[PDB]
Amino acid sequence: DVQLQESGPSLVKPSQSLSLTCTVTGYSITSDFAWNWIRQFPGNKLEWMGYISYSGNTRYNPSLKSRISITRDTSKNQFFLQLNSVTIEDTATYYCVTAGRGFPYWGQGTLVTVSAAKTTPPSVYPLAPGCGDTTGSSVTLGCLVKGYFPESVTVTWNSGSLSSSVHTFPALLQSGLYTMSSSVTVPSSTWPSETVTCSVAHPASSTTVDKKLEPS
Amino acid sequence: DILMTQSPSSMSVSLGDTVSITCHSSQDINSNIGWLQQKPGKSFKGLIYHGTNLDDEVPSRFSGSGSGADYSLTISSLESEDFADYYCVQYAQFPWTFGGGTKLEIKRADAAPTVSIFPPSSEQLTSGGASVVCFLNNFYPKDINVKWKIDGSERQNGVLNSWTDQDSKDSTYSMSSTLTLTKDEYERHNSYTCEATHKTSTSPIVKSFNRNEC
Repeated sequence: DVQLQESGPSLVKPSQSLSLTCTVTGYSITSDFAWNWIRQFPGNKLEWMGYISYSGNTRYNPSLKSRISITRDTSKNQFFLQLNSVTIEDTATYYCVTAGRGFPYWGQGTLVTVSAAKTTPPSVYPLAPGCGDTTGSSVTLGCLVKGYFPESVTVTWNSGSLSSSVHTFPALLQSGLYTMSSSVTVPSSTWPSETVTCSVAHPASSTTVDKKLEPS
Repeated sequence: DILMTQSPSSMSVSLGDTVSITCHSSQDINSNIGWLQQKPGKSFKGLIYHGTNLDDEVPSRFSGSGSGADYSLTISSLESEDFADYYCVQYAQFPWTFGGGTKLEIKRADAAPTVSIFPPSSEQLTSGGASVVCFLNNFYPKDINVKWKIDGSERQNGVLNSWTDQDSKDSTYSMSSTLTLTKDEYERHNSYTCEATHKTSTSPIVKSFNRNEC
């Protein structure tokens, strides 16, 4: 029971400074341990960034030595990360962690996206089998969701009245914006005879696009 | 920098199994290594420090040991919460560095992918783009390769793939592969082919369409 919690902006434009705070409770950042920043890149690789010890000494990973600064505020029981000149390869999840008996206590992580993009509603293209390929027992439909920002769309098939094989595929960066797809499998006689409708919500842009799926 | 090589990079296992994960450093680290668990979606928990010592709140079915450049983690009688990713980390010398992780995944039976290919939609074509989508759904194991062909010719540029995490109800994997082309190039070729090479078959599962039909 030693708690750490990260806070700060989760969106930073390139060449600005990423800045974050770790807030410690139930133990003093003056009193013991090194107090660390570790980041996890997309695809899951981990990188140790640096620390400031309980006596205020810092160590930084040479890989970031010229653009990193770690500080603290002993009276708020807080330490801080600042990471200058960020580019899109600084998109990662940031953790603050105590070293000492290994790495026992971790914050909950905060993802920080480094992007120049503006809020953009998605384009939603329905995915229906091209005629000719006559099918078997089940039929697979989908929706392609292209050119949105920031991340977090939600694709609801009917009212959710379907998770008969609803697959959601992780978004990828494509052209500065995000693309994801969703699939839904249904019996080959439930469609096209029934309405299959994919509703795509992008709350950041206050937009929802419904596509009803059409044969041929 | 000390390089941490973790073996294996994934593992398919069942509740009750014992699992053993190893770590190799490029240099002797004299037991200055720890072990970490990241549950899926979640943050980290420190398991082991100094090669062999348990952190507080860590059940005794977790154990480690090693010497020199070689150390392992053992988890005995796997429980459902134990399905997670595990990393070693060396702190013998700065910078501190991590292995690439071992994902513990759930064992199931081999399953073939249901492969579906879709032509660009008009609407997309309207805007000057043409994405050809191919879902390869509900397969096991997670190892799979996807090959695109345009008029017989194999195509690598413009392909983007996206994999789901192991499914929470059936324990299979899915991928989408998308081949993005200009509407211009698209209208210049007839046959679009998506081939899935998987363990459950000696031969690719092929799916195709012709631009010119219908």
